[PDB]
Amino acid sequence: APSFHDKYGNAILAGGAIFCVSTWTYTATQIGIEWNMSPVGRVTPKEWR
Amino acid sequence: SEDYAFPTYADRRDYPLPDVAHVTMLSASQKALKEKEKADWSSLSRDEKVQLYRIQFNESFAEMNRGTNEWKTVVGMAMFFIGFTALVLIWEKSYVYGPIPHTFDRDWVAMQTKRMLDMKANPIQGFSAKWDYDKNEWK
Amino acid sequence: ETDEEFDARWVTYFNKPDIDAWELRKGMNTLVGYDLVPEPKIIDAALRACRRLNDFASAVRILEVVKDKAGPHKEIYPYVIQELRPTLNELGISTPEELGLDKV
Amino acid sequence: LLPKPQMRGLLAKRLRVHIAGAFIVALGVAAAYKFGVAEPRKKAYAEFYRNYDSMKDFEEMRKAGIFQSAK
Amino acid sequence: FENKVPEKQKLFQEDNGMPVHLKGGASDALLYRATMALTLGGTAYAIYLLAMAAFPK
Amino acid sequence: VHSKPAREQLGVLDITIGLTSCFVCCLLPAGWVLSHLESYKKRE
Amino acid sequence: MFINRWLFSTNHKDIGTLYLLFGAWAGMVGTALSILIRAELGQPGALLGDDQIYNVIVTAHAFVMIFFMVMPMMIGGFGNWLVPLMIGAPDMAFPRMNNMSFWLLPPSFLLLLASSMVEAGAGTGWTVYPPLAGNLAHAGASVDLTIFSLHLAGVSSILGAINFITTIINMKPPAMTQYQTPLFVWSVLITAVLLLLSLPVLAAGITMLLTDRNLNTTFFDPAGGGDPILYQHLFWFFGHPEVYILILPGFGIISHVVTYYSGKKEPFGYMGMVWAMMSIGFLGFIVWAHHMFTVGLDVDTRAYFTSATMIIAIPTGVKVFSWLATLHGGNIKWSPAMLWALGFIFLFTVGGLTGIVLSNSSLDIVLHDTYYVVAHFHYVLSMGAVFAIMAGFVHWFPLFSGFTLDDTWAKAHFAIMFVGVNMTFFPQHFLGLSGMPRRYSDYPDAYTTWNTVSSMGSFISLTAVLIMIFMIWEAFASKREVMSVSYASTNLEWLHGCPPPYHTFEEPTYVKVK
Amino acid sequence: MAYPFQLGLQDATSPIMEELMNFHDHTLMIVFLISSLVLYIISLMLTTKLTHTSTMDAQEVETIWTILPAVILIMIALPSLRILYMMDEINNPVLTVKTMGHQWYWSYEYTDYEDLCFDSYMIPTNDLKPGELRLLEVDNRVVLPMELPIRMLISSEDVLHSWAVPSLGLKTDAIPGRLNQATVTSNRPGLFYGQCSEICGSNHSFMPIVLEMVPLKYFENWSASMI
Amino acid sequence: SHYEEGPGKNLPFSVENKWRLLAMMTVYFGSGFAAPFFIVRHQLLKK
Ligand code: HEA
Ligand code: HEA
Ligand SMILES: [Cu+2]
Ligand SMILES: [Mg+2]
Ligand code: NA
Repeated sequence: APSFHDKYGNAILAGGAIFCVSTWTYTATQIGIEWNMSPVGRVTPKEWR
Repeated sequence: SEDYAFPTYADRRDYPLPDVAHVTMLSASQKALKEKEKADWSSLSRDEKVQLYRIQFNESFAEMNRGTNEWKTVVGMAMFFIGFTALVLIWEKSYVYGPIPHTFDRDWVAMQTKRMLDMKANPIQGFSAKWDYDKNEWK
Repeated sequence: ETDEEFDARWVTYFNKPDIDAWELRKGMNTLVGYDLVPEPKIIDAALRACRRLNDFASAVRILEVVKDKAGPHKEIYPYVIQELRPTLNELGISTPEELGLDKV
Repeated sequence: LLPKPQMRGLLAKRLRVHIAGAFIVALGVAAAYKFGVAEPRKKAYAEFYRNYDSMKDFEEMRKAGIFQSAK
Repeated sequence: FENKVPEKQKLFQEDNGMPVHLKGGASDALLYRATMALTLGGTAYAIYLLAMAAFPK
Repeated sequence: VHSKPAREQLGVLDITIGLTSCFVCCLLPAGWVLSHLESYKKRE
Repeated sequence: MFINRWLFSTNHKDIGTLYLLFGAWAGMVGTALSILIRAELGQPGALLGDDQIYNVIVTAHAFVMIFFMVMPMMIGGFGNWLVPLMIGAPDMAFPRMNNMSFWLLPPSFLLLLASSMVEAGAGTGWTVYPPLAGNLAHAGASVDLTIFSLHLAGVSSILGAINFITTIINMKPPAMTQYQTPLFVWSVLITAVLLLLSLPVLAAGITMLLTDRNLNTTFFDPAGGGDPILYQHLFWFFGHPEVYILILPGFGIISHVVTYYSGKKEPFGYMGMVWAMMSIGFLGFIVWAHHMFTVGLDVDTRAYFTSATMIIAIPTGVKVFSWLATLHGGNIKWSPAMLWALGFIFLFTVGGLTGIVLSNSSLDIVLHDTYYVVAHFHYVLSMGAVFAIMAGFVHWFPLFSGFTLDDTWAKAHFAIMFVGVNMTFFPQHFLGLSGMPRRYSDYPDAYTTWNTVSSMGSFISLTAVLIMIFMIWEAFASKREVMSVSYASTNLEWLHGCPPPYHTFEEPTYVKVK
Repeated sequence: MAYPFQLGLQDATSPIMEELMNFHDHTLMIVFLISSLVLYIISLMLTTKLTHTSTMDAQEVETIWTILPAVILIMIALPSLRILYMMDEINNPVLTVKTMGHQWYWSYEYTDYEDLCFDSYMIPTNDLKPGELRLLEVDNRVVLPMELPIRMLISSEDVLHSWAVPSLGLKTDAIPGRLNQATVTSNRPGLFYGQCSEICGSNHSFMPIVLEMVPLKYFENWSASMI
Repeated sequence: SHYEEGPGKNLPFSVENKWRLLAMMTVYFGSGFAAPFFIVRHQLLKK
């Protein structure tokens, strides 16, 4: 209470953690940037000419 | 003016005893306190002792070596502004970046994988070593 | 740089009779600078000097800085206070643990 | 009655045991990298170039009609 | 030729308030205005020529 | 280094304005150019 | 009053003020160029079109970040503030050419801006390797504008180096041994000496190139018996001394902030510190061809150059171990300057070791001009010299303006920029080992993922730049003063007021007779 | 050919690359040794609590702090000179191939008998036939035989280039009027991909290197089939 | 004395008005960050 970091410190901790993980998951997954995943194990090789 | 030139009060474990006291003004109560300090050493009690320590030194060792929550304020602020950076990245994909080259299509990626498996690209441990060439699957 | 003569020169510099506040503080600070938890004889001489110089606060600051210099292992301060048991009740000085600055 | 603990060179003894710790964990990290990836790569080369046949590899590359040297 | 240093040594130690680059008289002030009027005018003419190189017709 | 109290302390609103103020005009120019690069691209 | 005090300045405090302003502006320009480069390199494809304009962007990035940011920030700026206050001098030895060198810098930046204006562009890089910069590949004036900007910056650096050497070895108090000055003075002294011995080398090289283009001569034209390898030799005889210029005041600043906030009254091994500084200064001139391992030199010459590069590696390690030793035994005050110093120690360590991995010669025959080199010099420069600049900046700011910094927000800046530069600069190890070369506006599919990660981290670093400029505003707006400064007994600069007045050391220091 | 999520080098094909990667992980275990050491020392003095601000003794630890990193650097430097000697070994030049970096492309010359010079251009993204790699493919590949030490005489026409195939392990600057010699060997046939590594105008990113190595009989079959 | 000294008085810009200071820092750093973007748009128009 007397210093700024006693309870507002935990508040900024929780807000930053939630804000960070939510926005990073949003930008990594739901937008549509491709990470160019490692093609081992996940894709079967279609035949090329 | 003269504050930088004069010796100044400070508190650290490096320099435990500063040249100047914590307080400079002396009240009548503090003058009487110094009189009883000059008086008998077994006749001064707990609250006079603690106020003498308070007027000589500002912060005690146990209350200045404490672990306070500024560090978690730092890491929270850092996560906040990295989240704002992620917002800038959302904008930076939504606006400046246009179409992507067609070589990244799923069928094109699969045929590229088949081609560089037929070439046996770096097949000792890198990429083609994890593909079974007889069973037509991976490892 | 032998330890016994180190102790002897420190104790005689501390119990020199015309000791003053500035040189007392200088001696305490440059002994704190050493990598050495001070001898209870050295702390005894410092308490005698603060007796001559009339400073409860300097005496209990010496006690608090040897507490800090004890470090992660707590067994040093009961040891030094059980050698300085007669001089603490002889000089009327109260331990910082007694007079309540360890807790906040 | 408490006995006399270590009073001389506390940080000296801590520094000695901790630089011994520094050396052993440094060789531990180096040996971790070694036993993890250095010799497994060498064993991969040994297996590949013991079982390797260049003409067989070229023919199974050539079988799909890819090089313009061999059509 | 005559030693005119000590008489010019009296015209510069006068604590009249002018800085060292202006104590000599009206010739120095005229020359300092002249070197201001062609350096700043030259710099303004320089950035115009660079802009004319930057933007074709 | 001990510091004297702020002569002109900034309020919650002042900090808000300060942070945004620059971010705004320190990224606005960037956004404009990057966002319209394709137009700019038009030789027209 | 304004034009008398600031445009015609003759005192080193305001000269360093205007250095700091110009260095901040150049840092802004270089940050914008880096963000544009990463805008290329965050998504595959021609966002701009041709890569010639991208090469212009990277050339401006290199020139602005080296010559207009780092040297005016710590060599000009911090030196001009500190070293008269460090050695007790009332002013610099030749403040009139100090002011000349300062006001020489914005014409160099303006000539580089005009080079960017010219439609040919400076598509060469930091290296201005002919015949790319000749009349055939670059039929324009932009590279001539860059060469003249190098002339302006070079003569400014020569004048500043002369002034710094004269001030250091002349106007210390006469009873002082030269081996008794604070280590930033020694660092900037060796810096100014190497500037003096390496800046005429760039002058010779770029006059050679300018004469090669404009006057029909054949210094680097293969059709006239010349050779570009001569320009490479001259430019790297410049170049490695110049990167040691960009690192030595970093050594001094980090040593000072460590010995300040670590509680030690003296750094460990002062003689070893000064010996290591002079040793890397001496060996900085005979290792210039470690950038030359793939050009086609003689093989015994390559062996000598890599061996001498190990010989320059050893005393820097002595310097690093002396930093760890002076960190040992002291109570650590958790000011942000220690956070910058510790970041400098670890990141400079890994960058120098990356430099050693390059320094093995055949490893450059596999690894020359890839992004492994990019990772090396961005570790050791883009956050080595940058973190040292930050440490000195957040340290001496109460001395520079009178207003302190709030530790929570300042550490927030430190943490975000540390994370951003690590995320930016750690993937180029994999980018270089996987084998993509420099100066590419688009990258293959293997490098896509790490390039995207690096660009995202670069945007994190941009957000850190925003929080820094907001923090400068917040300090200048809150205007909380300095109550007291510790360790002014050992640090001479802090005892003459925060900030020191216009006329300092009007009464000379009484140095002990011994 | 580089694969996504790659942390080390493209795997070895040449024996010189085999010793390069062996020495490379030697240097990596050395740097990891030093990095872990400095990490534990930094963590030690940030995790400590005791104080020593007295006169510190200086002339006791710089002796070991000078001699043992000297041992580390000399054991780093000795295999570097060993590999340099491996490139200093004599040649068995079954073929001589000359590369001539032209403005934004390459030209490769086989001139030992029946002089032929072909042009390595750049294939575009829209003209990429299905299944290929982007920014790497060339319509005219560079044909070599396997298992043979071949001379590589490397120069450039009007601007500096840098012939760099990282998989096989070659990188030399193509300089006008100065052709460098590179010993190309391998152990496998197939395609190998590399880039230009020196800035050379408005298509610097658009100069790749493709090398296909196959049995000698197919090599002269190719060389006869063109002409 | 001859020049005014004190905290904030050794800067070439005024400090007393924090909003005016914010405006001048905003336009200063905005021009600094906007110069290369106007370079790239000027070259895109030129090309
Ligand atoms: C801050 C500037 C700076 C600094 C200090 C350095 C320092 C070093 N640099 Fe670098 N360098 C650059 C800036 C810098 N460099 C730039 C800007 C380029 C590219 C320019 C261009 O291409 O345009 C470059 C390029 C460059 C190359 C070119 C690679 C190529 O293109 O083929 C090489 C290779 O030898 C190299 C090597 C080194 C070495 C060996 C050091 C050493 O001085 C580092 C020493 C530091 C250490 C920390 C040593 C490690 C010691 C310890 C960790 C102590 C403990 C050790 C033991 C116990 C053994 N540098
Ligand atoms: C000082 C030197 C310096 C600095 C800081 C940087 C910083 C950065 N560099 Fe830079 N870079 C070079 C010097 C530097 N670089 C050189 C010399 C080259 C080679 C050019 C060539 O190939 O010819 C290069 C090349 C280079 C490339 C290669 C381009 C290519 O080959 O295609 C890339 C791309 O990722 C890159 C990225 C970055 C990034 C993302 C940053 C980020 O770290 C940017 C963030 C850093 C800062 C913002 C610095 C801090 C300064 C301030 C915050 C402002 C100062 C103001 C005050 C302190 C008040 N750099
Ligand atoms: Cu170098
Ligand atoms: Mg080159
Ligand atoms: Na791009």
